[PDB]
Amino acid sequence: MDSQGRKVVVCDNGTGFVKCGYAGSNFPEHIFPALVGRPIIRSTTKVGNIEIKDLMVGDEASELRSMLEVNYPMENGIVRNWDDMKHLWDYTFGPEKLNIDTRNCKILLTEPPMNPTKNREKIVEVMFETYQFSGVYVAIQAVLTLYAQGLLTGVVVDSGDGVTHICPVYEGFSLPHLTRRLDIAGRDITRYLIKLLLLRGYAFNHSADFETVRMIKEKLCYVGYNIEQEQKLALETTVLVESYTLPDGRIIKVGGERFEAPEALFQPHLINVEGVGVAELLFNTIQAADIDTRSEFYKHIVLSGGSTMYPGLPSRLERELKQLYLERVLKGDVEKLSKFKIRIEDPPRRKHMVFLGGAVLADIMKDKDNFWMTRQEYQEKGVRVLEKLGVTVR
Amino acid sequence: DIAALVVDNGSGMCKAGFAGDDAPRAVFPSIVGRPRHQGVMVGMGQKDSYVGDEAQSKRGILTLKYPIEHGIVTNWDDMEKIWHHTFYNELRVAPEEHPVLLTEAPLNPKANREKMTQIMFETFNTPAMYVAIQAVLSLYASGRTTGIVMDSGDGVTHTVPIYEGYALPHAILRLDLAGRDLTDYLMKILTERGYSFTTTAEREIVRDIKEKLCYVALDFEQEMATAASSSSLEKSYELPDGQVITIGNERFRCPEALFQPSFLGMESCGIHETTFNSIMKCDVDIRKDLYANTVLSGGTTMYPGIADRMQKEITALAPSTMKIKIIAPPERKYSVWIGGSILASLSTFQQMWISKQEYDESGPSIVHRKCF
Amino acid sequence: DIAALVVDNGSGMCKAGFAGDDAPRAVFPSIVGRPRHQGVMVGMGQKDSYVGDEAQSKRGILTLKYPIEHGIVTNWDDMEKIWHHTFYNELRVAPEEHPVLLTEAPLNPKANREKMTQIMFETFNTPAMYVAIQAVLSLYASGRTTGIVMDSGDGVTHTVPIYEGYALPHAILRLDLAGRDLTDYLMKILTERGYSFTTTAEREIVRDIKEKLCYVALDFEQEMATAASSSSLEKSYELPDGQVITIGNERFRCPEALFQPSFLGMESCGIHETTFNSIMKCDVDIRKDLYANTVLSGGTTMYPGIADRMQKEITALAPSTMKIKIIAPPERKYSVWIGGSILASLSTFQQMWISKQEYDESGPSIVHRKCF
Amino acid sequence: WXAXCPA
Amino acid sequence: WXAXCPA
Amino acid sequence: ARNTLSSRFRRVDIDEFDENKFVDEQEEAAAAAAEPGPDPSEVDGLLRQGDMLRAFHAALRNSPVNTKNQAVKERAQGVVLKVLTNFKSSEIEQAVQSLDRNGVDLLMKYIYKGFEKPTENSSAVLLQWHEKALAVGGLGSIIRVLTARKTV
Ligand SMILES: Nc1ncnc2c1ncn2[C@@H]1O[C@H](COP(=O)(O)OP(=O)(O)O)[C@@H](O)[C@H]1O
Ligand SMILES: Nc1ncnc2c1ncn2[C@@H]1O[C@H](COP(=O)(O)OP(=O)(O)O)[C@@H](O)[C@H]1O
Ligand SMILES: Nc1ncnc2c1ncn2[C@@H]1O[C@H](COP(=O)(O)OP(=O)(O)O)[C@@H](O)[C@H]1O
Ligand SMILES: [Mg+2]
Ligand SMILES: [Mg+2]
Ligand SMILES: [Mg+2]
Repeated sequence: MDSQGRKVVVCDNGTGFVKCGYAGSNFPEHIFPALVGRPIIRSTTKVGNIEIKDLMVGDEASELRSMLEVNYPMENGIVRNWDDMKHLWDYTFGPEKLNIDTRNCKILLTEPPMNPTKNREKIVEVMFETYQFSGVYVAIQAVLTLYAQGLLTGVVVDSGDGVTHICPVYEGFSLPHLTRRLDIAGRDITRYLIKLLLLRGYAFNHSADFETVRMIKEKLCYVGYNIEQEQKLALETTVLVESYTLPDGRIIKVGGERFEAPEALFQPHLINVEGVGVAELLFNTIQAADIDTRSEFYKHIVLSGGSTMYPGLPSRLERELKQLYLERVLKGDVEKLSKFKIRIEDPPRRKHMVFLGGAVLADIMKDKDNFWMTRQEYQEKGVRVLEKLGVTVR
Repeated sequence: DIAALVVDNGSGMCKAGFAGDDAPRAVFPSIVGRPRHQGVMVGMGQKDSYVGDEAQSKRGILTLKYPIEHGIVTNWDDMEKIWHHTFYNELRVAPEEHPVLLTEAPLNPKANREKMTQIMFETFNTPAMYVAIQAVLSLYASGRTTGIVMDSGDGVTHTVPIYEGYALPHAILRLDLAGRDLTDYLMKILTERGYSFTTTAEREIVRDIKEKLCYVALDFEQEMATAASSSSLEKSYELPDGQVITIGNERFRCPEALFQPSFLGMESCGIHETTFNSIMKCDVDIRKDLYANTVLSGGTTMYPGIADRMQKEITALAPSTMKIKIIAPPERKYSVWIGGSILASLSTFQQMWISKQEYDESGPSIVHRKCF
Repeated sequence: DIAALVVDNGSGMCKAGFAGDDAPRAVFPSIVGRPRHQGVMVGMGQKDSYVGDEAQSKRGILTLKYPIEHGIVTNWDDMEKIWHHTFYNELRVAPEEHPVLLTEAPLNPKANREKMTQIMFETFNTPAMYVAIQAVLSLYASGRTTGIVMDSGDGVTHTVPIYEGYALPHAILRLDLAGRDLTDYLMKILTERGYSFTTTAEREIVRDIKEKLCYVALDFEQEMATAASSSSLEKSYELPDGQVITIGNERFRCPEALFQPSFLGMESCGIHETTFNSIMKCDVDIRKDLYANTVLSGGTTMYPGIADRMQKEITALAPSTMKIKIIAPPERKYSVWIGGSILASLSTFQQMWISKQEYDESGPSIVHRKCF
Repeated sequence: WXAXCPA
Repeated sequence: WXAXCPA
Repeated sequence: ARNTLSSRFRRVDIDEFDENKFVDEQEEAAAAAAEPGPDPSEVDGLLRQGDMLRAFHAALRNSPVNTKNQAVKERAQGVVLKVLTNFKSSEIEQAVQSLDRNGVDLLMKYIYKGFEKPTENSSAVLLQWHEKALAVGGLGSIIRVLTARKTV
């Protein structure tokens, strides 16, 4: 809430989960998946108790996905279906979540880096015409990940459902010539976990069953510190084998599919991706930077997003970096490794740091006028209102 | 045949052929592709590695590795395959019979020259060899002894002034900014339209786009507003799968990095100031001779509008009295090889070689004395 | 406090403090860094420009500009920030209260003196001021009235003989060859090993290398063959990112340019001949007094072996009868400031000032009459 | 995306 | 390269 | 698929050179001079005359637990294990019942060490010993063999 009483809202508008809330909030108000589901008839399922609308959204769709044909509007940070994306924004601003009046509120949004421009122009075109938000801002996911951590200098690693991007900053000075994107995230893992479960005979071909495997991933799958030690456990023992019960009562068993699926963040060739993993990419992004800045990046590696919540990811990441520092910088001097100072900020609240940072920048700039972008400015200028941010559009 | 051989060994291409000839016999990219899958179809010429145009034909299933980067050789094992592919397969000659003339950019590490000369003898058993500067050969083909050359290739860009066959090494300047740095920048701005190119093979596609649609703007800020108003520069390109793209503003923003490297984050100065600052380091007497005999070389200088933008910027810095004349022949993509066939065809050059016996007694360090 | 202030304003450093003191209070580099990126984090002391040690702390994101080059001031807007950073922040004194003593090298353009005196009054409102030669102050701190000084700094190198307080301007010689010309030469030869330093920040790193590992060779050609045979001179240096380098031959090839400027292409003569040729221009009577009282100054004279190589070369030129004695105190990097605190602490000097009213009536041209 | 990758 | 730039 | 980049950095193991590794403590006073343990002549002279029950306590009185040396431990084991093997099967309950608690635990430690390297008939005896010491000391005796950081 600003001086004028207008509520200041922060919506992440992610690719797999929406994180909406108000400024100054230390948690988010609602966290729900970004899917839209239309009704469908299937012979296996029989339900006539709960009313199924023609357009279900969010948590009331994923819960009832058995009777639905869900579809994600966003993919890899980019918006595909606008007519399904507006039905999501409505649910986000309606009596079921944040029962606000858009005409008397300020909004803060996020876009990932090196995305197209028409995806940013078309969002702002929508917030001022359809919802007629009073003040709008489109922030950078990296800079917000630092505000929550309380920093001015740190290489960011933000992995979500569709996008995995890396953005270095040094004392608040953006270095977009070092920004890198890996094309791997929680959705490219969820597909690889289906392709692995297919060897056991479990088939998850439908659109609803895609979420069911996400829950199987969020619960069981993890990252191996030393992948050789994990393979001995799967060959010599059978303790990794867990069990998951599905909504239809059928039980399954998941073993070495727990560390093999998310290893595609470090060995990405397993999903037909040419390149290097998140560690050898983060080390090569730093080695591109100016030589004086490198020392403070290793000390301030910041994680974020929900694809960094695999058990063992930061420890695995610290390991692979020191192997590369030893191999390429120190040329094999183990004795000097003790002096190598590296700290990977892995706070367990790293699941929502892009939102928390948006609560922080909003509360700091809620009561300023040169910051936001007004409806009046969009009526006069149009999409050229974005020049306030430095985004060259006409 | 006792004709000498010539090999450029640029960062991106390998230009080869015989001495005395007017154009090279073999031109292929300096890449070595290794497959990224497991070949289960047996008896199908499935080799462990591919080289040259045989890789670009199979780029879909390969990881293309440029063994050279900014002029330096990073992988010597792969570079033997390049030379081995040059002699035995392309030129179809043994190297022990003929000599070879190699090239190299200035201000490179000495270990790069030491290794080449070591490889031509101990591996290929050449009778002799020689290592020339790339810019100096461009002037031989130009038919001059006075002029400043600006060779801009795939990885390196360097200036070399000469005055009556007397090179001024104190004025030589190098700039690690070239086509491969532009190709990568083009892939970063093409995301703005919605076109994603990440794979190495996709990097070669973007190379073909860069060398077909990108031009230099005589006034960057003026054409910036042209595209914002109209749709005249919007050219299109057909990908091999049949898809189609369109690029406007991105045609002249890519080569402008040569004149504004701040887009790439580099603190360095543009080529228009580099070649000027080099001239200012020469003697006050000979500056006028170099303002006139200003030559360009390398494939990167094949953009349309590059000669007019250099002439414009150089005039703006230098005094109005001096007349700026740019020289841009229509074969400047092979000038460095053309001069090599010239320089090896001379009687005076037959003593500048480094014979087998001379390397046997002095070792590979003789290259620093013999080859300037 | 009515103590006079002293400011050296060298090409590389700004040495400041009060009169009567034995060593300067503030020493910082004369650089002004402006950022090369766009700062989007608001409310974080993101200033438009940084000065002094605050820049070297943030050199990674800045372009370091030395406003002085070879003694001349090229940017007067930035130089106000230097003095403003000296008084208000470092010394924490107002300049209108105290006077100030500035310095300047000989044979500089008169417009440089005219501008400094104009700035101290019209901008800083100093009560008076004075402009001394840097070499002359070095002898005051040396406690002499007879001797030839060779001040070698970051941009300039000049000789000044004096005999009983009587300076011979016809024998003064200047040489635009100093540490910044050596730092750049070191970055050119370090490529031979494979180490590339281009950025301005990287130029400051190489400065730290130069002032930690480079020594002068008593016999250049002898130590040249030492390194070729053994690995004794191979010292190492740790870069801030953790990388490591090693330099051998490059430790004494950098300062040898002072004794062989032909490496840099310069036609000039070495410092060993410059100070000798200056002495030969003095009277035949007073040469012997200067061969003995041969003083060095400036940070560039802090190499180990510099005193022994000068003594060796000077002996070889001058007659065997004359005894060559070099004077190299362990504070010769601040001798020019030390003499300034001395010269301003004298009663005789209180009339040589140029007061506010004198500049008001005669204008800035009074500096040519008052200040020799 | 429009060219390359889906989005 | 070894120090500065990659190569 | 397959990768075509150098993946050798993942082979070296940096966890070996770690500073957070556990370090258990030892008796400083015993490193200089070790406990002499049950002297053979003491027990043996009590075995010649057949006084087994007293040679028994003589072997459990001294025990080089605090010693870092392994030979005196091995010599100590061979002594007591020589003693237990010569007992009369009816006399074992007579001997085990005499011991206090802290001797039953030390006994069961030596018993689970005799099973490591057996002779022809070293183990049919130790299983009888194991039955009695368990009847007195219970499972808690074994747990003080597992949790024991200092071997006998
Ligand atoms: N416990 C967990 N372990 C692994 N991954 C998780 C866990 N919880 C959530 N995730 C992943 O986090 C992703 C969401 O990340 P987030 O950045 O918050 O949303 P978005 O990807 O839309 O930006 C989901 O795709 C999900 O797979
Ligand atoms: N028509 C063209 N327009 C723009 N650039 C070109 C053109 N032809 C070649 N190039 C560029 O020139 C580079 C090769 O230059 P060249 O000097 O022939 O070989 P190298 O650079 O390896 O020495 C390539 O990287 C390519 O991008
Ligand atoms: N220990 C040292 N060894 C070699 N050179 C040094 C040393 N210390 C300083 N220098 C050089 O001296 C120069 C500064 O000299 P100084 O006279 O103190 O300031 P200025 O040259 O600006 O008047 C620097 O450019 C630096 O390279
Ligand atoms: Mg996200
Ligand atoms: Mg070339
Ligand atoms: Mg000085």
